[PDB]
Amino acid sequence: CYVDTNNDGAYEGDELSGTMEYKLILNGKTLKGETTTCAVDAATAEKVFKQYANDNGVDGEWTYDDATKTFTVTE
Repeated sequence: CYVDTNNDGAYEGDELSGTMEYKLILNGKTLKGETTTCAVDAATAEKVFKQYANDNGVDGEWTYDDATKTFTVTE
């Protein structure tokens, strides 16, 4: 997965360094949904995932499977 830093939906240069796609799943009683995000490093995506769950205001059991680079939040 590639990520562009120009927002031109086109990969060219460092944008072709190699990114990582992750599936962010939020399981909440009041907030339930799913999504996906790509980042250069799981570190960046992590902060994105943590920011996402926080944006939902849902917190509980956080579980991630590197087998599919997917995170699920159980409230």
